Amino acid sequence: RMSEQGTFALAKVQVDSERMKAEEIRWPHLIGTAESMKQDATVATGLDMLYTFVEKAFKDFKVIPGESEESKKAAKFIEYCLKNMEGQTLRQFARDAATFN
Amino acid sequence: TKDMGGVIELKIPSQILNKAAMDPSSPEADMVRGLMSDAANAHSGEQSFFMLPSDTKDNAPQYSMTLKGIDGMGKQYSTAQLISDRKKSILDRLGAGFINVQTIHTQFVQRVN
Repeated sequence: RMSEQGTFALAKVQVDSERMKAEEIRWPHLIGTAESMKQDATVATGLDMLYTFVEKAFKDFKVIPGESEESKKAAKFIEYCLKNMEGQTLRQFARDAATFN
Repeated sequence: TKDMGGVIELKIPSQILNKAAMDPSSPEADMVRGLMSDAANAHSGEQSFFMLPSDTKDNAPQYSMTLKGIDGMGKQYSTAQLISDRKKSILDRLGAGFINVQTIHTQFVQRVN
């Protein structure tokens, strides 16, 4: 029928996963262990090369419109908004977004 | 600089060494001063040789001349490959690691541009 019969269990899947980690890589500590890594010349280099191509991809971006005349007008407005953020560019956003690595 | 392999060592009875130190005008003093200059100039050439007395007082001889060598095993760590690993470690961060032998270096320059 039209009724959920369960939960995603977000609050449990986390609490099992924090135990099954060495204690130097649990949430409140991983922020420090990341920046105390990176200063390894093989770890920095791997991250730097990854960001090199991510920035390249989101530099010459394009907006693909639909077939109707309404979509073409909407696509032009989208391109203006994404290219006119006050003090921000998609390259900066892409290199901030990619920090989940 | 400090790998003194094959250095020349001379053994002389201490009677001659002590007599020279207290009698600067004795025949022992002249021979000691000659050794200090002759041994410094001892190279390999057309007339190099050694002539020593063969007297013996105990199980060991009075006069001897031997060339030293490392009594055991030398160094093991081979510091050459340590440096090569660290050089490639440094250049990789700048994308210019290819000198140790579209590319990585060309893509790195585009980032700065």
